[PDB]
Amino acid sequence: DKMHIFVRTATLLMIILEVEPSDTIENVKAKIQDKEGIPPDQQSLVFRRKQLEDGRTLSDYNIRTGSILELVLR
Amino acid sequence: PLGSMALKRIHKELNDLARDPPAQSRAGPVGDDMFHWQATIMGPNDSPYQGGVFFLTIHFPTDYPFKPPKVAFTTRIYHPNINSNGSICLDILRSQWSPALTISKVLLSISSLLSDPNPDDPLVPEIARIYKTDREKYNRIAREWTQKYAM
Repeated sequence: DKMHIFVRTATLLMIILEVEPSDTIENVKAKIQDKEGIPPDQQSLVFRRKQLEDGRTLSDYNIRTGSILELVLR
Repeated sequence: PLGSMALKRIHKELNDLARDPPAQSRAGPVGDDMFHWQATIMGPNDSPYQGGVFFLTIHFPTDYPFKPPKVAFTTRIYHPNINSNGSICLDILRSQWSPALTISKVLLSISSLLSDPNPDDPLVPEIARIYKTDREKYNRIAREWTQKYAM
């Protein structure tokens, strides 16, 4: 029984990530780097129109399993 | 964490739909929850719904694909097996569901239901009776509702 979130982009297929509520946005950015090659300092993550800041965690943003994030380059 | 297998499967179907789009339908999440999809289908040709745009909602359970998704019309439609709340009476969504079934096959089945209703297993008996006894009256109303609500 594990947690999955999703990352929507303009150009790529839906990305699936395996995460835990204690994971931070940098961790999520790091996992995005492994699957897509995009460097973390270039990524902006958005959940429900709210900017996701690297220091926080997913439980901070109330991101549950099955949530879909938005990714745009910065 | 409860729905790992469901989410992996839902994601696979989503990307499978993108790689090989259906001819007559589209489906995917429109919000920020992968468990909740929106779908659109064309009313089949040689049916009174021809040319209509019908929007549907798909709600996957956390034990998908062992349990079927909950599928309903948002567009109003005149049909013996679909009620005024958009609920659908379709076997593969109740007890003929199999985990080998996909949203792709469900959309095909819903399209088949619009072409050929099942009036002997109705959700709206009065509509089924018209379908059975006055086909042209049912065709007229279904066409008029397609213009009113799905165009």
